[PDB]
Amino acid sequence: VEYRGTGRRKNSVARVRLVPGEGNITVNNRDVREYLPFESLILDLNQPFDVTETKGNYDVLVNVHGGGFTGQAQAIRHGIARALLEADPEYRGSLKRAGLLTRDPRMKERKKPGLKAARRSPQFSKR
Amino acid sequence: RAGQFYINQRWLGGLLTNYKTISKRIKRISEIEKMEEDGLFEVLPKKEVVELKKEYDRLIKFLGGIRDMKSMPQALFVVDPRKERNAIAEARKLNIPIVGIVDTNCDPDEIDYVIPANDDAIRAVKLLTAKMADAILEGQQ
Amino acid sequence: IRFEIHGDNLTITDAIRNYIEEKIGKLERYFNDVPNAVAHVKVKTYSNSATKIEVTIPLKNVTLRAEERNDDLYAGIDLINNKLERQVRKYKTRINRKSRDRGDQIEIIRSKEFSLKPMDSEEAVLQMNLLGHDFFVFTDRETDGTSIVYRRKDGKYGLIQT
Amino acid sequence: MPRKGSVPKRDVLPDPIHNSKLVTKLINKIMLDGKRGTAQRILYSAFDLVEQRSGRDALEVFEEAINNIMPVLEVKARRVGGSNYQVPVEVRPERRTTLGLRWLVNYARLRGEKTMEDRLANEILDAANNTGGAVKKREDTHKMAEANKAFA
Amino acid sequence: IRIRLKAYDHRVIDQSAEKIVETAKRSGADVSGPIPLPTEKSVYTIIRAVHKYKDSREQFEQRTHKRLIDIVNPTPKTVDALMGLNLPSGVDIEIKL
Amino acid sequence: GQKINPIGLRVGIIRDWEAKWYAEKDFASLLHEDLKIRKFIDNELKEASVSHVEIERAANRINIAIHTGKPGMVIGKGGSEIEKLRNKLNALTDKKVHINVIEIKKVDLDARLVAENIARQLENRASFRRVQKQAITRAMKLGAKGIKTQVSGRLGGADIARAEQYSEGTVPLHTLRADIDYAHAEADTTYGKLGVKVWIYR
RNA sequence: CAUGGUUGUCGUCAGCUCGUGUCGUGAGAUGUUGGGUUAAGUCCCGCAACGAGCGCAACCCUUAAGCUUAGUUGCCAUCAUUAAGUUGGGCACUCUAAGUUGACUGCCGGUGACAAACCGGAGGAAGGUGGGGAUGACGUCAAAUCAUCAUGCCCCUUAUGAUU
Repeated sequence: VEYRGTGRRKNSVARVRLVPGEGNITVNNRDVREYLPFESLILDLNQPFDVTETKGNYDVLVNVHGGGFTGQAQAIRHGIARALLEADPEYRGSLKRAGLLTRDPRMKERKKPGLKAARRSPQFSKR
Repeated sequence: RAGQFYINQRWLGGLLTNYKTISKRIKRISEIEKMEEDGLFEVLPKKEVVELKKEYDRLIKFLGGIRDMKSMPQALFVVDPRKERNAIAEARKLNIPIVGIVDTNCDPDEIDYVIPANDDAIRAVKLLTAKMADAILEGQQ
Repeated sequence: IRFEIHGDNLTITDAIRNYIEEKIGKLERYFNDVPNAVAHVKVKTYSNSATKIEVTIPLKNVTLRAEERNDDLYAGIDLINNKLERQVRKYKTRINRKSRDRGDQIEIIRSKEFSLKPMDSEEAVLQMNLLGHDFFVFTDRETDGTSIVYRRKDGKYGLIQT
Repeated sequence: MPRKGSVPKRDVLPDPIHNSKLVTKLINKIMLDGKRGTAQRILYSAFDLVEQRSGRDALEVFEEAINNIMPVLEVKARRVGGSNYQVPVEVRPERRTTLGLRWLVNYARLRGEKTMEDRLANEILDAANNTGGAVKKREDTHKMAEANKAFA
Repeated sequence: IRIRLKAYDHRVIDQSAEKIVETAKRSGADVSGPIPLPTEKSVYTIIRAVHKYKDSREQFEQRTHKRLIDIVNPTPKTVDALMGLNLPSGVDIEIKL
Repeated sequence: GQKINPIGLRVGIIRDWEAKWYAEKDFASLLHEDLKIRKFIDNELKEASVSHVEIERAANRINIAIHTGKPGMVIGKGGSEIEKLRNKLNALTDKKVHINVIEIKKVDLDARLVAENIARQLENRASFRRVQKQAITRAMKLGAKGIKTQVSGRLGGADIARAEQYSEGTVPLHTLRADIDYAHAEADTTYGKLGVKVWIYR
């Protein structure tokens, strides 16, 4: 059993799979606490399968790609959310109402020319 | 019943005098309903379908009784010269003869053919505007 | 209250550099009682017609522009300072209107008048519908009495004679 | 759009340790220059000294300390010109939450010790015991807005 | 064999990829079809003013659309499309053997 | 305002190229050979009703397509001047093979012609407002939809320059569907240069 | 400050005009105002105005989720001889990289009366011009460049041009 979902946020793609077992993540073939830096946002990263209560059910073992640590995280909780709707397909409203299953809503904004960087206009003296 | 041309909504403001731009749009109502009975309707955006139909009803709102009329009239029949004073002022510039229902709060000077009757009652209209509508039918044959 | 002076194709002297600050400078120093600003003086020669003088003094809210198209660069500033002194008084009396004496601190039934008129009951139904009103009161054409046609909670019509 | 109407305020994510929204909002205000981890570690080492110098767990102590910080009257200036132009106005509940967090951090940065290991926790136990520096400016607002009470 | 298909327009490099995939399958070929390589664009940022003004400029870019065609059944009928030069307008073909 | 030219929106969006070749290595030098023979074709033809040219290069057989509102004048007398052009065009570059020419109907609805033939109505110095109105009235008479044209500097012979535009018809400069074609000529009148823009549509 | 080109600027500011008709002895007026809506002279009502153009929205580009085609130098769950050759096979599946299907107040409920909107839902990944870019109306400033060019006039020609 391999329920393989994908997930994107902030220029960082994250594809997951779901092998049965218990809750244990193997991001880039290594431990999460030695890969994700400070362990705070991991309990916010466990929010999507919290509402389906499949804690001791699924090992995931993500292969992540690109971005940063808050771009790799917040993309595997969106990663397994596309995979949780092929594990519990009737539980789509439990993830739609609370968070995870929305999108990659927003990335960095374009630097316009004639300007310092990304909508921050430069200082002028004489008003 | 008379086979003549009616006006239900407000006077459009020039349909006897600036009707070289009103018949420009009576040409449109002879065209816009032809435009969607044939093709050239699936390729259009679904909201452009709306404004092409939002134009379509608003033509037959005001110009609905001038649907088949393509020339100037030769007589005009008004129910009230007070509320329809825009029409009577266009009548006297074109020397078109005029007949109308007048009462109190109506000037009979601009009406050539005067019908003194009540104006704020339905049977006072309907049992008086029907015979004048009937008046042309036995003038045909 | 500096003077970034610069002349388009005119060599600036030092007799101008004392005549500016006496008139453009000092007569606006006693205006703007908390001052920190920079002036700008252009002198643009035109060989076909004349010279011109542009004096711009920006401030916190409203700037101060004036122009003279004279050729005398000493008599023209006698008119620039005239236009400058007028514009400051416009600015100050705009903001000197702070002195304004400002001392800090049932069921209504709307009547709709109607004039009673004689008609058929069918006419009263017609006129009532043309307004969507649930009540229409009239004098009956044949009975002569005051009649109220109304729409019941039934949705049917009722007729009251008063 | 602050003149079309009001801006739609957005949701935050509560802390994992204390299970509190109020802790994460304290993380974001002590987050100088976008550094999330290097500021969150300091707060996670600025309530252990709270729980060392008092036996109670700090999630009780935090919401007890901020109640000596959060004022109930403040001053909004109305442009009346020659009047006092200082109207004593009560505080909306959203600004009631925020402005207590502001005073708690802004005077934690002006103590004798250098580490915010114990710059923060000293002012919390002062605010837990209704004393210190972030408490005493609440009383300064309650000696300013409560002195010009002629504009209720 | 890796027939390199790169060009400036995207409507032209796609219709010239349809030529070479058609004039090879008529012969004895086993064509792995056109897969699109990523476009190697390049942005040029000139300034708009004749004399003075920065802080108001026009950016320019030029995009090359890269594809490749490879065959692994070389017959003398397959190379009739290779020797047969077609669509020489705005596409170059770097024929490798 | 600062209206940019209407072709520049649409090059490749709703139009195509006046040069459709490719060269990865040595892109620079053989791009200069284009505007060598964009100056050179504009030298000896000298308003032979030429609207614009196209260049395509392939395997040292480099093509040149000219439109020539007066066709045959570049051809000559049965292929005379077209062969008399390749006697110099094949010397300024190496090959210049397969020089040809196509024809266009509606000789003065292409905007390059419309700007040019009324700019040459300014060296004789006669009634610039009618020189405007000659172009507008003839435009939708011949089959156009929207027309717009102006003259900028030393207008009428005076000192102060004044723009003077005349317009009717749908000219959607901001709509990206529109096949707007403009041109700019350099009509001298021996008291400066008059500039003239045009705008045609359909 | 004689000009053509060309760019800032008020300013992304929502305005600027025309046909025909009417009113006024006419300069002109209406249209463009009034009622309330919108980012908008954006729509909907009411009115001697009816329509049209230039702007505004959109079409263009990019970003956000999908499908179909084609899978290498790209990407390796399942096979291992992982130095990782990411190699053998091709795994082509996902990913990525490129050719196209789709978001508009389409769809409901309000009491809100029909007058469009607004307000609150659900429906998709996306929701109210989605985010951003490109595009800058009539015009203002004798605004800025005769040093990118181009040329009216004036001036220079053992030099105000040259060469080191």
